[PDB]
Amino acid sequence: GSEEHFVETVSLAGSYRDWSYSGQRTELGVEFLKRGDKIVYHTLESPVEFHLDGEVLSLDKLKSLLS
Repeated sequence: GSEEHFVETVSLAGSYRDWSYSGQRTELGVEFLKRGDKIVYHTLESPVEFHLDGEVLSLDKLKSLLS
């Protein structure tokens, strides 16, 4: 799955652009990309809804936003 493969790829780097991977499941998804105060989440199930701060993002947006 496209979105799933994004989770997958960042795991292999442990990071993306300037951010850091995580992987701590919580109530609110699993902790994704951390950078400073910004914690992206992703859903366990599909389609993988990426979130940040409270904005559910989309896959193409997310990359652009992680810049």
